[PDB]
Amino acid sequence: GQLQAAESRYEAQKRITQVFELEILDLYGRLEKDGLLKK
Amino acid sequence: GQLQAAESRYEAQKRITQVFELEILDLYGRLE
Amino acid sequence: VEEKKSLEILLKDDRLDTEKLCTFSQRFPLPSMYRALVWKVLLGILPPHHESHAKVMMYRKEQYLDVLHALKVVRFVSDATPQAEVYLRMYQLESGKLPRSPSFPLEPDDEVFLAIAKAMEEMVEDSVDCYWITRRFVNQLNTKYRDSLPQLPKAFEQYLNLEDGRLLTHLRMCSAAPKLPYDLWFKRCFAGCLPESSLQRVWDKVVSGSCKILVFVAVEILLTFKIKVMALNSAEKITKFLENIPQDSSDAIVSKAIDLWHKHCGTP
Repeated sequence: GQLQAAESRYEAQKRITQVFELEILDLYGRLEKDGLLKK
Repeated sequence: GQLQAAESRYEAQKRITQVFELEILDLYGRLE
Repeated sequence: VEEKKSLEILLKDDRLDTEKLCTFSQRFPLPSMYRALVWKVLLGILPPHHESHAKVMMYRKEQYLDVLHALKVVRFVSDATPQAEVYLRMYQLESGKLPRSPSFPLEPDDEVFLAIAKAMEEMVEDSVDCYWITRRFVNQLNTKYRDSLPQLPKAFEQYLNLEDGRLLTHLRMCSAAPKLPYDLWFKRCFAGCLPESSLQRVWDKVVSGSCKILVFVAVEILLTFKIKVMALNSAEKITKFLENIPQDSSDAIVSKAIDLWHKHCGTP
């Protein structure tokens, strides 16, 4: 019972991480494109 | 025993989030 | 060989008596095959119930991958990065002290971890076990031994005096006593000093709860190379020798050091 709830917390945090992960990838992609507008 | 390891996983994920948080903020700051 | 069988009796318990595994590891050297297992149980990586072991290691595996992956996301490590450096970065992330860039210089504490991580790498082949053992081994130094380690240099003199006062005298003659590589012995626990085959028999004791062993290793180094040291006559010449000692004698040194430790501290 207690362990189930602890795993619930882990999975949820995983989901938060994976959202930030795609936001980071998006941001790297954008600042790469801003290097191309330079030329 | 099993529960300690499960909390270990949570805490570690928490730390990853905090690093990503700062990386994002850094990246927004750079793009300006 | 009789020693190995008495351990296997302890290992057959459905619930491992961690108390007994310590007292064994204190008295006797660990068999090569069981070292990783015992270290993991004592360091709390595995619980005492060896039915959970498989299920727990799963969590430790996921944690390893999660963290590692996160470092690749933030461009902190690549395939070009050495494994000891990876373990460092993982450790920094887990303990919340990741710097801003890989280029940023490494502080004294980081280089201690890195030296130990390199030593563990030779002792433990599994990447996940190696990291988790290194982690908990180093964490132990900064918590369970936070107040013990800084007092070892004082004890090193006290116990050298009790085994060979003339050698201690000679060190003090050259004002070499304060400039001994105490950080190599008592922060890095001889990582980079002794070869890993011998060193692990020392770390058997460190894991099992005694850091005082490190002193008697240091003492036995000087006793062993007495003739060589007495020939020198400069704090700089003495220290330079002790930072690059002969690797062939280290098997004996550890064995003698343990006897020396048992003699002065009278373990149960």
